Amino acid sequence: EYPTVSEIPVGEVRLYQIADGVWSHIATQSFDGAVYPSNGLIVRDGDELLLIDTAWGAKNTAALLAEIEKQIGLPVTRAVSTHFHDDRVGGVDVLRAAGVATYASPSTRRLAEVEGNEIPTHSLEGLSSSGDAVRFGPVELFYPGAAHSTDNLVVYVPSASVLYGGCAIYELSRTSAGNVADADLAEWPTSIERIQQHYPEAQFVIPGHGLPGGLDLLKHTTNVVKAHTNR
Ligand SMILES: CCn1c(S)nnc1-c1nn(C)c(C)c1Cl
Ligand SMILES: [Zn+2]
Ligand SMILES: [Zn+2]
Ligand SMILES: [Zn+2]
Repeated sequence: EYPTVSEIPVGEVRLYQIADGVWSHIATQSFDGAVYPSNGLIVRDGDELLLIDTAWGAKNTAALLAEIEKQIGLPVTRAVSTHFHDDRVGGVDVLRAAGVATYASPSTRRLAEVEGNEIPTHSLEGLSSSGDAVRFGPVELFYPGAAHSTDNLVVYVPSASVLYGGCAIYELSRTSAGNVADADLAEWPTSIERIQQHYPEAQFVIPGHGLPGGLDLLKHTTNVVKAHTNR
């Protein structure tokens, strides 16, 4: 029942309820003539919503807000971007204009600025060292170390046992490495093991792109990254 590129028309977003008060959002974008799906997270925060990641661009992100407004009807007050690339921060301006408080680590904000990307407004302290965790309302934010990017965060929802791995975790269908331009291939397995050690109770694991699974996605990702490293 998870949405695929198949049932997502250009510029639209689908929502998927994972657990009580936790959804993913799914959008699509084209590059080099192929079409890629992309996930973020929505976490209910009392009578407000916490958003994890944009929907990969201004158009998609305005569609995301409109779909949330339609289907959940609680205000998005805060968003966290889990790394600096455009599939995670593209649309920050749209969120900012809609009165959403946008957040990221100083690591991410720095890299976004270097990249000439949109820059989340607010800074998340206490995540600069590998293994650092901070609470952010109904989630914990964890910096497991460099992996897909040097700044990548993961997000755990303790009430629902949902681990959102973002782009540091691969879906099972991906059996070769994706975009690694800014990756730390050397540290990526170590970083995944920190995630394993910190959230061994996770029941649902959501990759940045494609299908949810369980903690098997961590070892899966390790296998893929190691195979790439040894090319
Ligand atoms: C969506 C995959 N991706 C991730 S993960 N980080 N960066 C990307 C990315 N690759 N390309 C071609 C674009 C436009 C983006 Cl964003
Ligand atoms: Zn990326
Ligand atoms: Zn603010
Ligand atoms: Zn991504």
